[PDB]
Amino acid sequence: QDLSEALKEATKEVHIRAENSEFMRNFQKGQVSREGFKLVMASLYHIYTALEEEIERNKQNPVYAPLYFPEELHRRAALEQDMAFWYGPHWQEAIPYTPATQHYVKRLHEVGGTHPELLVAHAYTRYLGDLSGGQVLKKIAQKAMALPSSGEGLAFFTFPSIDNPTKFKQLYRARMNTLEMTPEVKHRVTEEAKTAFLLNIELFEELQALLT
Ligand code: HEM
Repeated sequence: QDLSEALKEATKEVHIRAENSEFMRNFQKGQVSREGFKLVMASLYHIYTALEEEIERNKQNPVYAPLYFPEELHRRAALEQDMAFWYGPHWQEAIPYTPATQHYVKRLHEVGGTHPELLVAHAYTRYLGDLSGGQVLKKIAQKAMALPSSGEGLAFFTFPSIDNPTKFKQLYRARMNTLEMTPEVKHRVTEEAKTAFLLNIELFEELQALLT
């Protein structure tokens, strides 16, 4: 079974629970406010920063290299623009760093530093989600908070180097299937992807609580 297929099959159930988490439900209903949005984007700032830092550390490692797409996918620079937009010039010392965010970041560094062969599970989970559900949330965000079509405040949800996200995802799935793969690695990779989803679910539950 191809890795791409193994991953989709392995995370399809937790994906359902993830997109139906309270925070995402309210978001999809359009009940998302500036406070909540700023909180989740700041958290994403930390997460992608850690993720992309580990990607750089392993860009030349064969167990990840085929998926090294900084120009097309990386979100840190975009998140930094969004942070300046929502938090101002000194967003650096203004943004929050929640426990659930720290937990996620912690795992990202363990993987990147000790289990680089599992890093693909974390890139897959975040990036392909960004190119799928994230695009739907983008429209909802714009309508709900009156964000300009010009993109300010939503740079994270914008991929200027990707013309067709659908075609890109196809490319990415096929590229995932070129990675050296053994039963041991395939099993663990799909397992780490489920973990990635859970870390996300826990972030949402934490953020939802903080808002209430
Ligand atoms: C906001 C609610 C969400 C919606 C509306 C949504 C919807 C979708 C849709 C329509 C697809 C299928 C696209 C395709 O086959 O190319 C998809 C794929 C995916 N989503 Fe979500 N999603 C949501 C939340 C999430 C979250 C929270 C994550 C994890 C951070 C996530 C990660 C993924 C991944 C990894 C894929 C690619 C699966 C694959 O083709 O292998 N999604 N999503």
